[PDB]
This record gives sequence, structure tokens and C-alpha cells, in this order.
Amino acid sequence: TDRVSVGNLRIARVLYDFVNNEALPGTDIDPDSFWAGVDKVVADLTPQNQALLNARDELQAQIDKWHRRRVIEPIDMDAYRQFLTEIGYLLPEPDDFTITTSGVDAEITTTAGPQLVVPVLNARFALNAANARWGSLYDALYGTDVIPETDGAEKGPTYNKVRGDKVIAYARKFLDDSVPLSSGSFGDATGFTVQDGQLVVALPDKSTGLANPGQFAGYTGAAESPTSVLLINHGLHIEILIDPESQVGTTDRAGVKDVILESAITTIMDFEDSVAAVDAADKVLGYRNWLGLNKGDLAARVLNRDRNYTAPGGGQFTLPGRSLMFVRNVGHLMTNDAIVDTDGSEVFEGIMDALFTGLIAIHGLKASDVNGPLINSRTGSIYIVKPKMHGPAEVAFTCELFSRVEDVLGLPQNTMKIGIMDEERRTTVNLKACIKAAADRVVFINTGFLDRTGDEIHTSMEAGPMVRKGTMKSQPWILAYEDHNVDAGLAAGFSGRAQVGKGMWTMTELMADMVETKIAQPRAGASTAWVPSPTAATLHALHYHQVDVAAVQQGLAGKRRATIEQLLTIPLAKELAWAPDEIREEVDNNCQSILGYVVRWVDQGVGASKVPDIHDVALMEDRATLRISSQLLANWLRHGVITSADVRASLERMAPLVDRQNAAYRPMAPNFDDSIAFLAAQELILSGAQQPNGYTEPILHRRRREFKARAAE
Ligand SMILES: Cc1c(C(=O)/C=C(\O)C(=O)O)ccc2[nH]ccc12
Ligand SMILES: [Mg+2]
Repeated sequence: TDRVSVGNLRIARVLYDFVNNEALPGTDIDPDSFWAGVDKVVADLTPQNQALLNARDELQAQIDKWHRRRVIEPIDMDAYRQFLTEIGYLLPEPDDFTITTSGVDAEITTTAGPQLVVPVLNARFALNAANARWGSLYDALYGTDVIPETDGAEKGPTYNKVRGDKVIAYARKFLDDSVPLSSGSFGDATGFTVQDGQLVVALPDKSTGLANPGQFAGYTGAAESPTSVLLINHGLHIEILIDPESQVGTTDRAGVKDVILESAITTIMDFEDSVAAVDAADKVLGYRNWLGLNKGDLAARVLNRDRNYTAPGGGQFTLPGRSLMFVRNVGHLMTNDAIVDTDGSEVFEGIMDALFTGLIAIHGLKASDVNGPLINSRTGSIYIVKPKMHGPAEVAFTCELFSRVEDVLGLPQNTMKIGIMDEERRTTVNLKACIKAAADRVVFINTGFLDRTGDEIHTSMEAGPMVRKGTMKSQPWILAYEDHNVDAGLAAGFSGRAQVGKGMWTMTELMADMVETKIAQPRAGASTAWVPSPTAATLHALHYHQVDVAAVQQGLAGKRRATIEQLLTIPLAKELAWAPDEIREEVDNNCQSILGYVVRWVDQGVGASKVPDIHDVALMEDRATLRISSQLLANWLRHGVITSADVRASLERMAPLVDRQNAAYRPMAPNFDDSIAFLAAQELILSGAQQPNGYTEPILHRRRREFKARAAE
């Protein structure tokens, strides 16, 4: 009726045409054999994929039952650990080994810096993300609360000089700290020149060079009156733009216009938790954006070209003007009716994504005929982040999938590299084996701490009531999880070979707090960590200039700072831990968060957006935070902390508040049960305990499809 038959598969026409007319041409893959391959791969790997999913359920049932047959609330760690081993949850750790992944770009093996993650369905965000390799420090400081909006220094309709001066001073201090002068301060600079290949900085009473002249990387314009000077520190570039006749330069002692930081070294184009894609139409819109990015012709605004510099000696060179791109595929769980078989059964979306995003990525290995000749991966790798994997057999399966896809695409084996999200408990406690199962493909491990927290709650759902959502970030289990991740990577030889990454900062308006606190991540040895915007990427870059990540990692070598016991420490709430008002606040906090997110997901197909919590702090959250909130209330409901009336009342109380915050928006109040979005939120909480591993996708997908079908009437 609207589907194309290929072997046992019935492919939605919109997807079939997209692949044939847009994805395949230029790849030199015969369409016939591609589609035959899709059918073969799906048929061969579907059974294993299903067996893996059934194994999760069998494990979770056994754990649930272990908790229900015990009364002793002080959990016996010795017996729990033995139980997990018996049932195959906790596997033996393999002998020491080193990863052998090759053909990986410098941005991944060597450079430490921010990693930006954006929804691929939003073409403009995606474009801005790709262009976010360079970002204005002045704009990041002026536009955020990193420079406090104190009296006199508030941002108005026009340039506030008092504020600008604070921005300038902040950046002079950064420069002093990052690329020190031999004597004196950048704050007192009057000019820059290049003399015999050395950077010279004029002070009022003298001239001076850098304390480390090798931090001078280049310049533009005349050496004796440069338009910019390029510095490098800890592998990251810093560009001072010189323009006395500019609106800012005119007020600056050296005529400096801006300081540009190399910011988002790598970007993850997300098909998973930050997007809403429930059918072939949604997937195509995403695939098309991924295609445009890899061909370099995406336009919503266009992709930046490379940056040209003059070397200290006077020669010419270029730096990449774009972030190196990963794509995040969906995980092993969900099916999607973009393709169905002859029984009407939907095909696994993870299998589809590997095939399609892998196909499309081939274009990023060829020179863009357009805004190029930017090759995404010069070293010939395709970078796919695989989320939500549970344990080493699931990693093995992703390997096999990637291997079979490479064959269908005619790519060399191991072309398709894997960024492993460590964001499920069964991966956390078997991490070394997981890395080993991908020892030839792995290019990162990353602590997806939000999903990890969700999995923590669901796995131990039957053990007792959990601590509040805000308490979770500082629990012993999570701190051990974070340290264990770093330790496993380093011991597997990631240093110099693969990224060790940490998680997302979600408080987009609290940039001063981000600058003060997120430095903890590179201090702990992470070579990269996630940010949600180009602005946040520029500000997080500051941290990699303050912290020598390579040195931190080498200082950590051989350390064993987390035990299996610490990892298995369930975040159970203590006896009488909350007063009535604290319980109410937490319920209201979670309900508002769920409703605010779900209404845009279900009604407008938006997978990530800003939602003010119970303190008005605007959070840029995605499905993972929804997973936490819904599981936490499900856990409180399961154990009698709150009643179903408390939840209902809270949802009904927060709903008009969420309608206010969104004032093409259809209001949830007052006809709650006429709102598909309101009912979805309720369902996420009330059925949370019965969702597989607490995953929210089954409900969101069902409800979004219901909504779309209504709008079609
Ligand atoms: C991409 C993302 C995540 C995210 O997916 C993190 C992880 O996968 C995790 O912690 O599990 C969380 C919050 C966000 N806000 C804007 C983008 C965004
Ligand atoms: Mg996640």
C-alpha cells in the first residue's frame, strides 16, 4: 500500500526512495545488493537480538525475586555478589589487555576537549554543532552568567561597556594562566608582532615573549601588524583576534576584538535519546540531515570551511573548521515500523540504524563536492556511539552487526568504530570484558550517568525506596562507577588511543556553576565530557586549558580506586529520611519534569528542550532524565512512600504550570484524559515498574504514534 518488498521485508516507500535516490548514489554500492544485504542481515541477526533482550528480562526477574524473598534490609554484600555470579549477571574479568583499534583520527586518540551532543532531527542545531569547533569566548562570557549580572554589569538591549570590560579582563586572566608571558601580563599588552618566527608582545615599558615560545602556533595578516595570533595549549588552539577598529577592539588596550577557542573537538549527531522518531517519516528526516552533514551540503545557514593560518616561520597551513562527527544509533531494544516483515512484525531499529547511518557515513569519507573538501574522517573510520548496552555479549553482538554491515557496504572490516556508552549496570560491573569484546573497534567509553541512574533504580526496584533524584548524583555507587570507568579505560591502554568520556551538563542557564564544577571531569582523567550547546562547549574548553588531561591520566596509571562492592552499593533511602514537605517537593519536581518533557515529545515530536524545574532552573533534558524521574516515582509508589493520589494530584497541579510555560501548543488542562500527552506521562509513572529496564521508549513511541494518527483525522 506504501511499502516495497525486498525478500522478507516490507520497507516504507519514503525510506526506500530516500535510500535509493539520496543515500546510495556516489557510494558505488549496487542498490540491488544493498537491499538484499539489508534483508539478509535483518534475517540473520534478529534471533540473537531477541535472545539478548529476553536475557535481560530473565536476569531482572531473578533479581526482583532475590529481593522479595529476603527481609534483612542490611543487604549481605557477600551473598548478593555470589548470586549475581551464579545467574551470569556478573562475569569473570578477563586478563589484562590493550585495545588494538586503529585508523582513528587525532581528535579522538590525542586531543582532549569538549564533546557536543545534539539532536540530528534539528537541522539548524546540527549545523551549529558541526560549526562549533571554534567559538567566541567573548560571546560565551558576555551572554552567560559566568560574568555575574551584578549592578552596572547587566546585559541590556545594547552593549554594556562595564560588562564588556569584565569579559575582557576574564579573558586576559585565562590567557595569563594558559599561555604565560615571560614577564608581565596580557592584561597590559599594547600590541602583538611576529619577529623572526617568535611572538612578541609589547607591554607599556618593555616587550616580552611567551614563557614557552612553542605555544605560538601561527598568525594571520602582516607579521608586523597581525590580524590575529594563534596559540596552542594542551593541544587546543586559542586565537586572539586583533581589530582596533571593531566595536570591542576600540575599547581594548591592544585592540583585541575577541578570543576564539577551539571548543567542540567532536560532535555526536544523536538519533537516540535527544530525538523523537517513531516512524519512517521521522527517521528519513534524521537520515537526510545526517546525509547533508556527511556530504557537506546541509543548509537550513551552511557548514564552515577550514581555517587558514600563516606558520611562525611564514609558511601556510590549515586547521579543520568543523567538529569531527560521531553518530549515535539507537540501542538494542526498540523496533520501528519503518520496516516490517511479512507477518507485520516491526524490524529492530538498531539493526536498521547501523545499516542506514553506516551507508550515509560513507559520504563523509569522500570529499564534499560542495563546501568541502572536508572529509569527516581522514583516517577512514565511521564513528558510531552504541547506547544502552547491557554486558559483554551485547557488545559482541554490536561487533557482529557492524561486521555484517561492513560486508553489505563493501567497507573494510573494522571501518565502523564504536563509542561504548557505559550507562547500564550490567555493563558497569563487566566493563573490562565489554571493552575486550570490542577491543578492535572501540574509540570511546563514556559514563552516561543519567541512564545509568535509571538502570540503578530499576534493577533494584524491589529492594526498597531509593534516595531522591537530586541525591543520586553524589551516591557512593555513582562515584565508584565514574572512577571504575576511567580505571578500566586507562588499563586497557586508552591513553593515546581512545577517549575516556564523562557525562552531560544539563543546566544551560547556570554557566558560572558549570565553569566552577565541571572542571572535576578532566581532573578525574576524562579526555572528553558532554555539553549540550556550542556556548557550553566554548566554556568547557576553559577546563582543558587549566587541566593537563594527558598528565592526569598518566598519574592515574595502575590505580584501582573502585571495588565491585562499591559499584554494587544500592542507593536505598535510610529510615525516616524525609519529612512530608520534602516528599511533596520531590513528587512535584519529578511530575513537572516529566510533564514538561513529555508534552513536547508527544505533541510536537521534540526530544530535547528546556524545562524549568521546581526552582525555575531551566534544564536541557532528554529521555534519560525522563527515565530517572519516572522510575523514581515508580519506586516510591512501589514501596508506599507516596500514594497514587499524590501522583495524580501532582500531575494535575503541574499541568497548567506546564501549559503556562509553553504559552502550536495544545493545553493539557483542564481536560486531562483528553490529552494523549498527559496520559503518556501518567502511564510512564504507573507502568514504570513494568517497563523493560525502565525504558521509556515503548510508551513514548506508542503515544506519539497515537497523537499523529489523531492529527490525521
Ligand atoms: C544528549 C543529552 C543527554 C544524554 O543522552 C546523556 C546520556 O546518554 C546519559 O546520561 O545516559 C542528556 C541530557 C541532555 N540534554 C541535551 C542533550 C542531552
Ligand atoms: Mg544515555
